[PDB]
Amino acid sequence: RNENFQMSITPIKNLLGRDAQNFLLLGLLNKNFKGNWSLEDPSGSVEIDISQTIPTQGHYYVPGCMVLVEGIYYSVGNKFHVTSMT
Amino acid sequence: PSIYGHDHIKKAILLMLMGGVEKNLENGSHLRGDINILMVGDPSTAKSQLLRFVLNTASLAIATTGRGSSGVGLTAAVTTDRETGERRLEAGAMVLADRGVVCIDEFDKMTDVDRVAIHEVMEQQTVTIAKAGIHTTLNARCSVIAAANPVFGQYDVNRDPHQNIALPDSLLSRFDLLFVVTDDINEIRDRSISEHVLRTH
DNA sequence: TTTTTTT
DNA sequence: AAAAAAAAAAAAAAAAAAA
Ligand SMILES: Nc1ncnc2c1ncn2[C@@H]1O[C@H](COP(=O)(O)OP(=O)(O)OP(=O)(O)O)[C@@H](O)[C@H]1O
Ligand SMILES: [Mg+2]
Repeated sequence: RNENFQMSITPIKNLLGRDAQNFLLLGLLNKNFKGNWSLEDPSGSVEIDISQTIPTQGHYYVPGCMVLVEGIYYSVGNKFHVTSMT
Repeated sequence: PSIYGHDHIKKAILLMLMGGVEKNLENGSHLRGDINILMVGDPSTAKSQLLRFVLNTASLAIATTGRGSSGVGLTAAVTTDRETGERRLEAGAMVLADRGVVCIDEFDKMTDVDRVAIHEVMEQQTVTIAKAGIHTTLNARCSVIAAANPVFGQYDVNRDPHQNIALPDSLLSRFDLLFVVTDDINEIRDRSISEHVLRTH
């Protein structure tokens, strides 16, 4: 319902067939069984790359919080390289 | 346009539909003039669909199936006309398609006997009938397009190409162009073909 | 010995 | 008063052959 959003997000499961393309998505943030950072959606789940993340200050980024993630998918592994988060 | 990939196959079909000229010499007899192409590949890779498209696109074409045909009934038949009470030759399947194209499906699933007849019509493009007091040579200058399955369920890329095919080399060397199609499993191609198919439906 | 294929 | 039949297609049982 936000004014700015009329770009559109993409469900997680629709990220299998593309790579080297920027996207936008949101969902639960938690730790997978293995112990890595993952985002969960009713469609599915992916992994998170954090090594070069610049978050929006003023928020308590906590597991269990809805977050908006902008990044680049990479099919070589399964890492959604994040560059911004709010 | 509804078939994804296989660009070189489309080019081969285009070149085959309008093949080269015939050559006849007062001393050199005759030289074959058109092109023949064979398809062997793993199941469900859109060979029959392309063959059906070739059926619809070409001017004159006849459809045959390996299991649904008999070699003797494919070239000529000895039947008696009702009004005259005289037995006269009845034109066979591929004779009707002279100068046209004949498409065969399940080619390797045909009875071996019929195969020898094919070799004859691939040798000098002429079939001879000598039976029941009739001796006649019939002209048949048609081109053949066909598709066949490998001996196993799927093509084995590590084996001898002759090991994967059930047809003898005697008639396989006759065919000008042989194509091998295999559905390599790549997620990018999977997504692309999925988009195309969903666009079609 | 058994199943296959040809007559 | 008589066209009647060679050429095909399809269904078996026996024997022999290959694994
Ligand atoms: N590149 C393709 N573009 C569109 N459809 C395709 C493509 N590849 C396969 N298909 C689809 O795959 C299906 C396979 O159908 P079809 O029986 O004609 O294939 P085939 O490879 O000729 O198989 P077979 O050897 O069993 O006859 C079709 O429904 C066809 O639409
Ligand atoms: Mg097919």
